Amino acid sequence: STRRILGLAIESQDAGIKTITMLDEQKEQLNRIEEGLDQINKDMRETEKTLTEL
Repeated sequence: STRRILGLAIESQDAGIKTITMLDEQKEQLNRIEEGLDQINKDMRETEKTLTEL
């Protein structure tokens, strides 16, 4: 079964790589979201302020 164990270890490594690739892809997406939030709070900051001058 060492041959099977070896085959599986090799396949598991590719799985680890896909996993890491998926998180990295998940990271950029979170980056887009977070800053995306930082864009809304901007308007939402002065918006309540513009109301004040109304």
